[PDB]
Amino acid sequence: ASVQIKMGTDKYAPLYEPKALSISAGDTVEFVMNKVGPHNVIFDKVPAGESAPALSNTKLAIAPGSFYSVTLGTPGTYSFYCTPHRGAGMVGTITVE
Ligand SMILES: [Cu+]
Repeated sequence: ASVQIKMGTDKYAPLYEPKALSISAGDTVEFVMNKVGPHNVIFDKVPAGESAPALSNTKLAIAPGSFYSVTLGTPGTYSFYCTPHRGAGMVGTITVE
């Protein structure tokens, strides 16, 4: 089902929430900015099927509200991270079963 990726916790902690995310081939994964911005989508790498090193948008959306959404299909576990909040420990995952 349609899911969303929140960047930042109510604990002023810059982390991807939910830390883990699962979906099916054909589902969508939204992305909104919680706090401790800015943020952005900087995937780590995905298995054959998709293009992790492509979807990565360096369009640091300063304006808080809701970055954008994107649909997937390629089955497997996708990994990403926050370009800025890289050391802060802001990484997550996305499954497309
Ligand atoms: Cu972040």
